[PDB]
Amino acid sequence: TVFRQENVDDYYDTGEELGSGQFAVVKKCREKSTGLQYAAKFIKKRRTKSSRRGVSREDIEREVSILKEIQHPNVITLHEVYENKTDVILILELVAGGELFDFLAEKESLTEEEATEFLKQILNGVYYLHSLQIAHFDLKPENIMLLDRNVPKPRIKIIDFGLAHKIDFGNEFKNIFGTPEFVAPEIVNYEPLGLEADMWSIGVITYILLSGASPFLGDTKQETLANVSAVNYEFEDEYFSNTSALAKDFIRRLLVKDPKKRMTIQDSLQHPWIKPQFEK
Ligand SMILES: c1ccc2cnncc2c1
Ligand SMILES: [Cl-]
Ligand SMILES: [Cl-]
Ligand SMILES: [Cl-]
Ligand SMILES: [Cl-]
Repeated sequence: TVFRQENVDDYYDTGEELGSGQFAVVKKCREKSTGLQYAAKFIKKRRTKSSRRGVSREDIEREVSILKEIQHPNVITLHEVYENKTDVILILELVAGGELFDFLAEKESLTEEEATEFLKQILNGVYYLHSLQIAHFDLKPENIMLLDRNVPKPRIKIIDFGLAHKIDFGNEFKNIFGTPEFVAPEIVNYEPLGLEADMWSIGVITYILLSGASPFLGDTKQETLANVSAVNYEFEDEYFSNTSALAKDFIRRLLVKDPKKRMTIQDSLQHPWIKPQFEK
């Protein structure tokens, strides 16, 4: 698929940088014809077929195809796509309140209601995606952004569909591997992956929201991955003494090694607590 090849600078002005990763950089921008503001994500293209630098066109097209399908309050909206010889540039909805990761870091520890207020929105977004048979595969606090961080109950959007895949056969078997602290055991073990992997990631996020601590984090990436595969975590009393037994139950039912036994997104919404990769 071909994208707009006009110079993006003829249609947008850029400003502050919003995110910077291994293969992409995001800049705030403003559309000249409307004055509306967006986030421009510049994804570096691969320059030779056999290279490891940049992102393959297949991977870029997949991300764009998924973003084009989705529209929901708890997921980012794609506005348009440009490209040139070096980059594919995604003009995405601007989410101005920053990452949930930074909100958690800057703010004192959350209450159980503050945690569930964020969590219910994440679950609604993931319910939408899974209903579409879309696995995100990179859910974590850095990939959730707040619309306005200065309200009592911030609204959020899920971002970063760089690893997302359509799961039309129940599972996929491809080169898919997220951030060590959040990946499911099936990712660590290079097994076929489905929607269940996201549910594990939600369990990790929930643990962090309630405690400020990461359940499987080791001193090295290999330790973290070994802890995940062995389901080596526990609820530390120092951090969970004020947390309800029902919150711990919710987590326990997500941090399950066998993906078939793990709660699904629909199970998570009906749960009583809610219902109303290498070192170098
Ligand atoms: C992707 C990555 C970073 C963003 C920052 N701010 N708004 C939207 C974004 C989308
Ligand atoms: Cl700007
Ligand atoms: Cl990146
Ligand atoms: Cl993104
Ligand atoms: Cl595919």
